[PDB]
Amino acid sequence: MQIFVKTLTGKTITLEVESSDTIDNVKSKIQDKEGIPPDQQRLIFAGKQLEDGRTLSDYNIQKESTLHLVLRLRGG
Amino acid sequence: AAGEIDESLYSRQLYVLGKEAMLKMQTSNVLILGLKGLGVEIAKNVVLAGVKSMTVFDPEPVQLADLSTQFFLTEKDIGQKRGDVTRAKLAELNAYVPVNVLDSLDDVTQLSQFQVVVATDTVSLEDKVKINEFCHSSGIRFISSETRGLFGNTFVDLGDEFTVLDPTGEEPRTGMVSDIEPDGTVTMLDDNRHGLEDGNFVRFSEVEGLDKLNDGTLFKVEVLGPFAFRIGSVKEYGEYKKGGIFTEVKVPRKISFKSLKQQLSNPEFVFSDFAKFDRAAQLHLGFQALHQFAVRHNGELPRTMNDEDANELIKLVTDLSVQQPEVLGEGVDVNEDLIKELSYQARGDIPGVVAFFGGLVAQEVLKACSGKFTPLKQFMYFDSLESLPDPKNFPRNEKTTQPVNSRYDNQIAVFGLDFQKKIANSKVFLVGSGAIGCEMLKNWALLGLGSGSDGYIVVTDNDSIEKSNLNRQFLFRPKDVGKNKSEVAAEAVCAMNPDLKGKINAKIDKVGPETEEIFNDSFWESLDFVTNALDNVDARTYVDRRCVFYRKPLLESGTLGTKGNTQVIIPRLTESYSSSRDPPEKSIPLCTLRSFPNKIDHTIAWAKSLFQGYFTDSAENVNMYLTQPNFVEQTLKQSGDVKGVLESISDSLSSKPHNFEDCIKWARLEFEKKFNHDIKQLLFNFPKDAKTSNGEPFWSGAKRAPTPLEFDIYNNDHFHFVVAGASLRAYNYGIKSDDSNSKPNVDEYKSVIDHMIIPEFTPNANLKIQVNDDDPDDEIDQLVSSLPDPSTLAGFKLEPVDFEKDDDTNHHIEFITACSNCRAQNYFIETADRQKTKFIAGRIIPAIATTTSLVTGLVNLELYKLIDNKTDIEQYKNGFVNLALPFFGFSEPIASPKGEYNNKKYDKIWDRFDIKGDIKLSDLIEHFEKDEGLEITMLSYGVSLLYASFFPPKKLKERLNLPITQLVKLVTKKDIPAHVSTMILEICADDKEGEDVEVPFITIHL
Ligand SMILES: *NS(=O)(=O)OC[C@H]1O[C@@H](n2cnc3c(Nc4cccc(C#C)c4)ncnc32)[C@H](O)[C@@H]1O
Ligand SMILES: [Cl-]
Ligand SMILES: [Cl-]
Ligand SMILES: [Cl-]
Ligand SMILES: [Cl-]
Repeated sequence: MQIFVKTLTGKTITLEVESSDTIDNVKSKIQDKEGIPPDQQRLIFAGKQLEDGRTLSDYNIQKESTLHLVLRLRGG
Repeated sequence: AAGEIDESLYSRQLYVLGKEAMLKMQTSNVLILGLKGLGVEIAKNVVLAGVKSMTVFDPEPVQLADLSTQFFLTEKDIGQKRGDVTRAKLAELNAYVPVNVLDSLDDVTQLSQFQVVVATDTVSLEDKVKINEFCHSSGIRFISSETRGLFGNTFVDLGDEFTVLDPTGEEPRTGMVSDIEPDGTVTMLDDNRHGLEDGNFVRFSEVEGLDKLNDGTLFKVEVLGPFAFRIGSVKEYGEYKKGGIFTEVKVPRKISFKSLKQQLSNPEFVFSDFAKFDRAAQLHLGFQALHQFAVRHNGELPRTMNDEDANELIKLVTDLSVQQPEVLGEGVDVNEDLIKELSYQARGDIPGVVAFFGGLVAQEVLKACSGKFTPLKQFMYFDSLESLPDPKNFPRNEKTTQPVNSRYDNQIAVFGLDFQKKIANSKVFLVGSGAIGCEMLKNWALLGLGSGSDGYIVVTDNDSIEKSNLNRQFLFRPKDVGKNKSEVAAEAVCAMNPDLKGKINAKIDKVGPETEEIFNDSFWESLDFVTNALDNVDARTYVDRRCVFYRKPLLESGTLGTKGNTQVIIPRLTESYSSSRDPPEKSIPLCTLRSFPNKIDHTIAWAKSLFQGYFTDSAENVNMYLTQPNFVEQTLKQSGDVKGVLESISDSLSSKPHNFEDCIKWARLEFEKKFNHDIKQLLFNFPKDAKTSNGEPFWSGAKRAPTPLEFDIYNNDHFHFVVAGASLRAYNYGIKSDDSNSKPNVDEYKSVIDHMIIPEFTPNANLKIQVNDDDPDDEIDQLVSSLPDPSTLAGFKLEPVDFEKDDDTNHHIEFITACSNCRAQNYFIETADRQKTKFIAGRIIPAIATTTSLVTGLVNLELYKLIDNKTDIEQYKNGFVNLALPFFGFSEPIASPKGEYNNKKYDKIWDRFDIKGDIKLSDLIEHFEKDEGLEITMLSYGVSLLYASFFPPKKLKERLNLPITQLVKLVTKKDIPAHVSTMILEICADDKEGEDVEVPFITIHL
């Protein structure tokens, strides 16, 4: 199934996944695409932050679901 | 005198919006209808941003309850018109923006004088539809917004044709190309990512062999993977040979909006929180139902916490869903508790929600004026119902939420009297009194936070107010420049709410390792919670660690341009700030800086460090040498770059200028060295046509073969390199500038330069140059014996430059821009202007008030959850935003990791072993075995090992009887300082089975 990952900059990344895949797995696919190390990735979906060692089905991630890759900012 | 932007005031905003957008904003007149909280918040942000004019309409008389969120009203204004009384305060925010009052709106035709009309909560729905029809049909962009207690919405209609000029505000992607195949498959140089997306467009330069592909034609991108993309057949253009840079171009986009009346019946939603997307249709019905409720009750909203009215609101929503089943969907019921809450809260006026909508709507106003960023299209609803306290602790009913004849009455409408008293009685620490901090203190003044007799606010900031701050630190005025941020902010919010008079303690101390005497145990322990309003990661990490050590909650937030975030850190519950890492800053390889630049960032960094060297470092060094009789001896035994320190001293004291003319000469000769000679040397070692061992050309890709510069005073950069270099050199040596009163005269510099004999370049055949960062790379006695004896220079002092990016008169950015651009010319890199140079050299963070208010609003909706001591992690929301898109997303905090030793669970962040007193080592070891089942195996104080199980008996006999402070003394040879009240010790330990286990740290309370 395809899912989508949108970044805070507006960019849309398409991934090929299966629901049994771990969040670690998804994160390594994002790394292949964007060059972002897994430990620097904050991924949210449906009011939850996706944690290492859990699966897509643990967060109810269906086909076509959009995940958001987010950041902390330092200005203030 | 318009077509130009005041950089000194708008500098930070300018980096977010850009000059074109701001020039359009400066031709736009804006009208706001309604100046309750929401309106004044919108208006403040829009006036700070800089539009051509702002006009406000609110003839309603001020009542006490309006002050809930209207921070420019005072009890003195009661009875007078909101518009009239607010106007002069909005005007003081930005002298460049006239603020007028519209007396009357009976004649709608008045609307035509305006480009953007915003209608707030004070305008009936019926009037909104008329106004919007007038606006839409006549080319006037229209926005509305409403807040009701913890709920809110906004609607945007920019008309039938609106052109977005730039959808995100991101830097265009750029990159180097190593191949373009005949079908248009573009391969990137090496491992450089293009970073594009399907549908982006690009232009090209420097592609040899495909000549017209460089003429500015756009090509649409098809992404092949991270390192390739495709642009359509290029065989018609020629055959690729070498070189190439692609630059992303944002094309315009035309978009179409529908009217309020059409979108009422068929809305297009943007979600404010995807966990809540089901609610956006419910609230859309519910907000319509409020308006129907008002029509049936003579303009009035439902009564606060009133059941009869709530059932009427639910009947009204139920009637809308039966009339329009597609709205919630086939067989989707009305969410009756949700709609009940909407009714119950309808009169509430909550500071955080007003801030969130005020920032969001203000930013939509600026999009409407400029075509910068992607507009909200078209409706967004929001709620922060999680902010409600547990009704077990703070019951909400008609008695507890009733008005009490006070400015807080419409916060009491939501939360009740007792909760509002607890807010008043909170003890809070705010670290930072800049953008977030001003917004924060404004919100806290509106909450009454710390106004109660058991409460207070402490705020601290070491910095003083600078001009560019006035664009987003709304408590400061031009006359406050040079004063202390925290002190001026504290005074401003007491004028907004006198309940805070004498309850805010403004300090001017930095929070850090060096101020633990002021910010001591007693200080931290007294607090209910802490809030950050910071501009750097180190300060954030420091506060986070304190909050962990003292077990206090922390509210964190940040911004970058339109981007922002919130984080809540809750003791014994969540991760802390330090628990996760953020992307570090990219570092430029040293080879690229030294010899092979290809972007302006590289030349700016090189220039910035040349600046540091010529004007700061080499002066500090001279002064240390003339005042430290051991300096030469210390330098030889302890510097990395020894020869360089001693040559800087030698060159600073032999070349001594005697007048300004010598300073001009020195600068011109530096031009020769850096942009002619040094380049020639690099070319001697690697000629233009040189090739690698493989026969490929050496100068390709990232390596661009330079050309030496022939000084030309008519070239802006050459001229300015000599002007700035000379004036700074003069500063260093305390010589009067021929330009310290005046602009520089070209003819005057020219006749000095024209009389100079410039020495010719001689190659030095010995110098190898380092190509990669991997590859590696006695004469000193001569250099030392050449130094003058300091007693020949008694009283001589050089004056080092302290980099100041924000004083246009001091030559700093002038030097760095020119020095950077001259190198840029060497390597055929596009030159940059002062503003951009200042952004990069000065490390300026793009900032704007809209985002600052919105993020601060969201922090203050989390704050309500600290007031109720929520321990359910699922109630809390970390927030992430980008107003450009617009995007809002939220996530529940991550739980603190947990561990176990023996049968004992503990929190790996928040738990520690608290030991009372300067305990003897033996007692400490015995205590751990007897009370925790832990066999201590290593015990450390910072870097010092104090005990270990492998110590032989002789070593243990020296230690076992020592109190911890005396044990630290024995090992480090240093006493613990007297002000230190605690010592953290790290232990390793074995558990009852003899197995190593992780365990918390120890704290010694002295
Ligand atoms: N965003 S802003 O620039 O408008 O406002 C930020 C505001 O915060 C002040 N500020 C920054 N840091 C501190 C600190 N502590 C500190 C600084 C640096 C390093 C470490 C460490 C370890 C700690 N304390 C107080 N105030 C701070 C800025 O002055 C600015 O006004
Ligand atoms: Cl006036
Ligand atoms: Cl009207
Ligand atoms: Cl920094
Ligand atoms: Cl941005």
